[PDB]
Amino acid sequence: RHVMYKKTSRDKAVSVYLGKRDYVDHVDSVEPVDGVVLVDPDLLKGKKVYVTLTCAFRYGQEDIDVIGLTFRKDLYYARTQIYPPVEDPKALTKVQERLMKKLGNNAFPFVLEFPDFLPCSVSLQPAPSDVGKACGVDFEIKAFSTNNLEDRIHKKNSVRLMIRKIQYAPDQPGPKPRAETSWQFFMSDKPLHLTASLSKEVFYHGEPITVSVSVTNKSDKTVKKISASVEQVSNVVLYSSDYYIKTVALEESNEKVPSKASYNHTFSLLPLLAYNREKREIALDGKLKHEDTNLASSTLLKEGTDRTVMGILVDYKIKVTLTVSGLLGDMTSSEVSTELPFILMHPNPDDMVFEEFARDPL
Repeated sequence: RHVMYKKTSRDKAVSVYLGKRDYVDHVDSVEPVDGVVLVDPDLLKGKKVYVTLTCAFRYGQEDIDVIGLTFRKDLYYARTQIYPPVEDPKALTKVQERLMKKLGNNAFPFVLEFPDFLPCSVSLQPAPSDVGKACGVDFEIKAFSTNNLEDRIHKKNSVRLMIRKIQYAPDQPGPKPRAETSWQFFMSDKPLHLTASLSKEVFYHGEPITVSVSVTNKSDKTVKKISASVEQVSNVVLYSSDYYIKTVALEESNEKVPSKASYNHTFSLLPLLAYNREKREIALDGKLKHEDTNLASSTLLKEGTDRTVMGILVDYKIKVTLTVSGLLGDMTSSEVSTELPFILMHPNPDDMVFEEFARDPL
C-alpha cells in the first residue's frame, strides 16, 4: 500500500512528490532524496524550475524560515534545474518510474544526494522561559520557479518540504558494555564491589534496555538504594557552548544489600519521549508537536571530523548508583557509581496513494 507524499505551492505551478518524509543515514551511506516535480508549463511564464536541498543549523527560534533568528549556518546547499530539462538523464528509481506513470508528462524527476559529512536531524527543545536557546539542524527541500536566479523567491512561487535525516545501523555484531568499581570505606576490611553490564552497544527507540547490576558488599556499610538511569547529554557546538543533561529513564530498588551480602538484579529502562513530554532543554529528532518525533539519536562522529558541523552532540549512558550508609549513629551516606555508554538509534524503517506532506500531529 505504498504511500507517496506531495505538497504544492500557492501558485499551484509547482508540486513536489517524495517517497518518504525521512531519509536514512546508514553510517557509511545515506538514502538520496529522489522524487519528481510536477510543473504546469502554462502557469510558468516561460520560467525555469529548480529544486534545492539545504541543511542548516538554526539558533534562537524553532525553524530556519522564521524571522527573529539569532544565528543560521548553512551546512550544505545543492541546486538542480528540473525544468526546462538540462538533460543529463539518470536511472530512475522504482519510486520515480511509478510516480511518473501516474502523474504524466509534466512530472520531471530529480535526485539530490546527501554528503557523508552532514549531521542527522536534531533539535533542542528550549525551556519555556529561555526560548532563545532553541537550536537544531533542519533539512529543507525547496522547489521554486523563477525567470532569473538573482530575483527574489516569493513564498507563493515556491514549496518547502522539511524532511529529516534519521540514523539506523544493526545492533549485532557488537561489544557487551561492562563497568566495575571497588570502594573500600575507612575501617572496612574488604571493599564494596559494583558491576553493571549491557547485552549490546546499540539500542533503538522503543527497545527496553536491560541493565545487569551486581553488588558484592564486603564492607561494614549497608547498601540502602540501587538506582539505574539513562542520561542524555547535549553539547551545542555552533554559535554557543550550551550544555544540557537529562535523566530520561530511572528505575530504583530499595531492596537493601546488608554488609557481607551479595545481590544480582537486572533493570529494564525505556528512554522514550512518551515518558519525557514534560521535560525541556532536551534533545529530540523533530518538533514536539509531531507524532514521529523521538528522542535524539546518539551523535556518531566520524574519523577526522569537524565536530562543529554536527551542530549538537548528543550522547547516552546508563548510570548505576548504590546509596551506601552505616547501620546506626554515623549515617553519613556515600554513593558508588558506574557508567555504561550506549548508542541510541532510530529503528529500521522496515498500490499508490498520495498523502499531504505535513507530519501527523500528536
